[PDB]
Amino acid sequence: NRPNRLIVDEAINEDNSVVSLSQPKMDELQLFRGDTVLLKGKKRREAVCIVLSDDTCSDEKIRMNRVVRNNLRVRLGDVISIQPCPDVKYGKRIHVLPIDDTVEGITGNLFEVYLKPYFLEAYRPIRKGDIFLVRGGMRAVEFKVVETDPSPYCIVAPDTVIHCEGEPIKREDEEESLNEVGYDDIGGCRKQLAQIKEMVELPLRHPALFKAIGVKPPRGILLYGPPGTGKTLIARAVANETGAFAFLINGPEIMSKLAGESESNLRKAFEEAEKNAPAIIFIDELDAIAPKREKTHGEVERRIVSQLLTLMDGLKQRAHVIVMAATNRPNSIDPALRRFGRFDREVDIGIPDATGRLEILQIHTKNMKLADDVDLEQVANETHGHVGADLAALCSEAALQAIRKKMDLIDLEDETIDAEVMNSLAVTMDDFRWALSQSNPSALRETVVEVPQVTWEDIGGLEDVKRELQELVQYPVEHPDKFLKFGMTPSKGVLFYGPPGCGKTLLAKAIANECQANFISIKGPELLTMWFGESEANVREIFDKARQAAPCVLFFDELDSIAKARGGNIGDGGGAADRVINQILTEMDGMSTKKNVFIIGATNRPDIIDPAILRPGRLDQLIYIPLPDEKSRVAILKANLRKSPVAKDVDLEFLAKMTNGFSGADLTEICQRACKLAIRESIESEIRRERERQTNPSAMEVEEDDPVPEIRRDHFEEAMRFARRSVSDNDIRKYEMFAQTLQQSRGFGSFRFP
Amino acid sequence: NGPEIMSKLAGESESNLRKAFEEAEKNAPAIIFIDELDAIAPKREKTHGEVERRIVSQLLTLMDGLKQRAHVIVMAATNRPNSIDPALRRFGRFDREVDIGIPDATGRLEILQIHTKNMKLADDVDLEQVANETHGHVGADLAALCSEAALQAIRKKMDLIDLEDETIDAEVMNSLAVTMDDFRWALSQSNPSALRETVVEVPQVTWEDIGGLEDVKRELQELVQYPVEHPDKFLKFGMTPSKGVLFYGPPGCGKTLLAKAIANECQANFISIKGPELLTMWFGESEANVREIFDKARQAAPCVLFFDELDSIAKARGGNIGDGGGAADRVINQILTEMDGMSTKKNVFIIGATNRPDIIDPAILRPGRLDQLIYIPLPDEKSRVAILKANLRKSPVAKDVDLEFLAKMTNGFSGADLTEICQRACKLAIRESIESEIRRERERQTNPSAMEVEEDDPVPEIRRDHFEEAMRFARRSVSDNDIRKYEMFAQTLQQSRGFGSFRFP
Amino acid sequence: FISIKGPELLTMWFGESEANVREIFDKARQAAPCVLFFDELDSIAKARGGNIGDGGGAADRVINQILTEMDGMSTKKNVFIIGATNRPDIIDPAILRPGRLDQLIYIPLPDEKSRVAILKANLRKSPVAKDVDL
Amino acid sequence: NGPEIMSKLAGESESNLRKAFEEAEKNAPAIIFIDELDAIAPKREKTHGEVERRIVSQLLTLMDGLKQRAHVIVMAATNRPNSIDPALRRFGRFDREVDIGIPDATGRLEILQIHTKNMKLADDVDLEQVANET
Repeated sequence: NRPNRLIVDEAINEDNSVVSLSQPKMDELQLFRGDTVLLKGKKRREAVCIVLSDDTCSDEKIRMNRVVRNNLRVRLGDVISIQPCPDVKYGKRIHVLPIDDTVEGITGNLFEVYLKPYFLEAYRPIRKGDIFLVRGGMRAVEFKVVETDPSPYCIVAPDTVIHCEGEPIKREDEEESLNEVGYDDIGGCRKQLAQIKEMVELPLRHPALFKAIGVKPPRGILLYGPPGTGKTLIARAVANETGAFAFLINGPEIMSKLAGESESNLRKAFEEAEKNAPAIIFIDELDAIAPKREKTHGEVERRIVSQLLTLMDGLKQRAHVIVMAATNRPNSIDPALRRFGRFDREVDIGIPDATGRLEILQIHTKNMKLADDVDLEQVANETHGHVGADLAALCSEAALQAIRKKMDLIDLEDETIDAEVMNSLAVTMDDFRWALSQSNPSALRETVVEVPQVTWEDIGGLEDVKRELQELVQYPVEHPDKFLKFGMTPSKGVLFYGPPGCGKTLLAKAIANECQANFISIKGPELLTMWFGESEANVREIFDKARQAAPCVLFFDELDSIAKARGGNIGDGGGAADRVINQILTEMDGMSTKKNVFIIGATNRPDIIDPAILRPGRLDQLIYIPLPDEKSRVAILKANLRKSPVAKDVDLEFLAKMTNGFSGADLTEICQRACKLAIRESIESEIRRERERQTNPSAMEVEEDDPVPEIRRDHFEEAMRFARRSVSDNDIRKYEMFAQTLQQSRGFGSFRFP
Repeated sequence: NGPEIMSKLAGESESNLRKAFEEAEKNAPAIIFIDELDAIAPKREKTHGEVERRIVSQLLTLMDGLKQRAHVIVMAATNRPNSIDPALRRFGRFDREVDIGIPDATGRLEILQIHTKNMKLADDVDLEQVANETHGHVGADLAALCSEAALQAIRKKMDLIDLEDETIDAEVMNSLAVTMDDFRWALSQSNPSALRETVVEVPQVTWEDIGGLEDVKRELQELVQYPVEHPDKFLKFGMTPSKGVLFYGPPGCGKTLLAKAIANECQANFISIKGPELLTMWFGESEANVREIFDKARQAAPCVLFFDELDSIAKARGGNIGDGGGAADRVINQILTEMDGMSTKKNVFIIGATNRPDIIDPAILRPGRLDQLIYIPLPDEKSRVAILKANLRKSPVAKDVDLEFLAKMTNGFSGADLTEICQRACKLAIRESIESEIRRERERQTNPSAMEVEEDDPVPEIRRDHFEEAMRFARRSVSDNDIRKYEMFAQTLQQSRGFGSFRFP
Repeated sequence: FISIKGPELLTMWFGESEANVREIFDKARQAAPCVLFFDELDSIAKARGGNIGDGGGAADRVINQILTEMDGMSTKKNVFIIGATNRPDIIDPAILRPGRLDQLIYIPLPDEKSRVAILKANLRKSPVAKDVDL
Repeated sequence: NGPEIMSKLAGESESNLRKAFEEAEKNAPAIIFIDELDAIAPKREKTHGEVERRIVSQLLTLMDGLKQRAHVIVMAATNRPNSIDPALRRFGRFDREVDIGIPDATGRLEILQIHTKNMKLADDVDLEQVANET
């Protein structure tokens, strides 16, 4: 709300040299003409030059040369703050050096070329780091600042010598700085960027308060996640968005030198980060410098580990230094670094979801000349198991395909037509469809943690189940004051039981959606793989994973599978207990309802389940999920068929009226068979037409009466011919009697108080 | 500092040690502290190399040579004692030990008071509710939690003024405070460090949380209280004091409560070992952890060491039919070995608890071992009244409701059942309160009433019709064939004591 | 086409080496489109009795890894899996579920034309007479 | 050549690597070929010593630093991918793979034609029967 906080707008003149004003401001201000001016924007990036040729357009705005969109700033919506400061001294000469272009063709002097006539009445009032493309020719060619006789921004006088020693420099060498990567090159990690910014911006940006407050800052931050998820760029981004100076370290480089070079290098990094402050250090591949003490064979290894422990313990100086570092798992580094005063904060970066993949694709494809029929959102949904680097690869392959696909033969004839032909090249959806099949992703076995889309209307009945689940999961995330004011303790899990294919995973996903909560799934083969392998210590990792990501629904499907692998209930003589469910017990007894983790289990044989887990302070509730009734079948059929081209004559009300005792899985089967038939007929018609035409000596024929555009009723009728049930009525009777037993256990008449 | 000693060349390290011991001899009487001694001297095995074993030997030498009447004491810090070379744990070397351990709620309250004395709190902060809501936290975790609460309070509102660089920041900080909602947000955003550590403390459970079982109380008192307070009697009559007992009976009748209560009356520590811990030693062939449990109890005596679900390994392998193997197993055999190797001078009392007394190895019910058996039955009237009150003494209840009659119509109910009743009634009350709140504030949003302040708070209590709707779902978990089984496992052993009257001449 | 035979599965069973399934599936990934054929899929179920056998139910460490691997690949990469058995009654029913094999085709004993064509295919490398009529 | 890099003293080896990468930067656009890379860099476990892990780290460094728009490609040869340190199989390092595999009968016929073109064969040699018998 400061007086001179005004918006930035377009430019009217070509070069960066003349600045504008807004005269309604200078009454309270002291804006005069001269040499320099203090102008304030983002990241302390500035371009100080002459000012005051304005009043062409309306007030409460600051007009700024075109190049100042990435000079001094990033985009529009910023604000320019205004304070002159004239009367600067005179040094002999300053800032003369181009970078990319005029290296082409003739060399000359690179100041005597075309930049000759600019200084007239404007004898070089400018600042460092200034970049504006200018020429006496096309008026668009780079120019950079290198030399500093005095470093502050100075003034020029004639009869001087300059320094253009160095042949210009290009794009890659200064690319990270030129990119000035900010929080726009980073996709798929919005939450965790929020967390990091919250951690750091106060200690790094407002440090004098952080002094006057007394609270202690972070010492060590550890970033987790698989390879290819943008962790270095994060560090650069935070450093540049905070003004802070960054020092970057690389593990295998520290370990590629002699035992004395390595430790010197560490010490010097920590030193340089103490001198320049407030700083940031980044360590990549820390599992290289410091793995599990066991694996360490040698004496230089353990010794540089000890050096790093020492150097971490000695950062207590009120010196505004933060050390960030990157690994894959936390069980991959020596555990002595994970200690109060050392790396005590952690962030999991994880695999993206479809919105994140869409962000990454938008970020990459902004210099590609796409084509009109590309729905990158269909792609982002067709990229399961991909991390960001995998999508960079996929874009690359699509584009290079589009190139070699047609213009190979012209590409061969060496000439300059290549240039215009590239200026006429595009990328199609068939390119992405070919690349996407030619890909081998990297995180198909990683654990997926996300919010699901499944909603209550993909289900149609089971209304009291819905209400129950809501009382159990929704009310304590939203209304905990009630649970205090009545002093009640909230349940932490439940067990679903009933027959197969009646929709137990859908309900868990739906109640996770309503609370916008993460969902994790553990399946039967995972439990049997821990049994067969005597590896039941992986349960603890599952529960820790859910801890980080709370609030979460942690779902255990096929919980009765180890009991079936060893007979059923007769089986051995061993009773019900086993090593994997015993660890699940141990872990549920060791977590609090303060952290909001809800556990659902699911079974189809409730009679062979260890009864210890159905005890108080454990699952302790039982809900029956039956075979669907009419409305449920109608809604299930619609949910199945809401992506195929269907007719209108067909009525699913009657299909539901004649499908009683059918599991949803069956109805799904019906739909798949009907579409199977439609496909077969369409393909046959296409074959046999185009042939019958090839035979015909009709030199001309364009009449495509597209045979099959839909799915008609006789498809469905032929399908129902193969209709099948998978759930008998002796089974229904078994579940009904496992419900009524436990409903008679609740045998009490009416109880009226006196 | 260990890692500093190990971050130098093989000759710098030993010089450094020698010079410390020297400087502490010159200035006297002194004290040396060694932090992270597992770094300089771990288990001889792990040591791979020749500078390692060599600085270990240097430290052994330097300890043996402190005999000078020179007033030097060496203190040092580890996590476990099995983490250092055992040759340092020797007469003349490190021969005294202290366990510092995890705090309890009074300690956490002390730590919170100590930290928060320069924070500008706010009036509605009961740090004692916090200290009770911080299970598994050590002191550094509470420093962290305070920090997070305060920095939250800061960024919560004054971020936008914090941004406009000027000196108003200073006065605004001079006007900043911390609320209980800050601690409530931080406390949920915490991941504590000692949730798997063994808890050793005195419990609050007292005899009135229980209502009946008076002869059980008297018995337990004769067994635990009298020798802690009246050992002169036990000498003057030359009698030997029992060292343990076994509780048996049905589930949910209160066997852990009595053990906690008799630990309270003697103001003695309590330790609990549960069924999944024993099954984890079985499955894992790791039964050498029993010795650590018993040592733990040794340090902390006088103590009640409680073994729950002692019959669990016998059930995992069938019941009594099961295999052809008899009753013995590797984990209970180590418990035997350890009970036979401790004295009644150190005051450690062992209680076990089971619900299937028929499948328990009979070796452990022999003299010089548990050797007593007490029955814990289903509760009678007064017991149910007291159990209901103990359950409901934290919720806002009505006065019209009478729990006398609830107890009069609940016969054959385990305390666990009655607990279920109470939880369901509060469940219903909560549901109605939330619905009313929703639907009012909506019906008002619809109404074009630009002004309305009348909050007739709908549900402030727990009334009888809640309880009645709950009792509709009342359920028992203990049949009468089971009651008959326990009754016949009591009368058998009461007939074994079959003797008429025996009058001396 | 790739073929995996019965002694290979029994060699992973006897040897507790069932982590070689993943290499098979990766091999098929590189070479797609491919038919990956599993012959004698019921062999571990016969080595341990038939259906009476032990008290253990139908599950085993090698077919469980085959399940894990089929649930982790996409139809975008065009890998089709065929199995073959002669005792369909002792096969773990988890693998005949949706998103898995889930179709069953009967292959019977050959009829007339089938035998004629089979005889000719057998004899199309030997010097035969003309008088003989197949 | 791997075994040659490992047949020298710890300082000759790393100099040699650096000089190869240098010479391939000077002359460009170039190609480097590394044969028997399982010799320079096997599974981190098998590595016993300190010159071993150190030349592995040197090669990782030298791969990460090829970003110069310098038109250098590094090709290398192994038997299996589980035979090299997995840190080389990473974005920016060796990220593309090709399986060369065993030939089929058309390929064997090609190889035989390629070899036998300076042999003075005889009229009754059907190398295609051979290619099917190999």
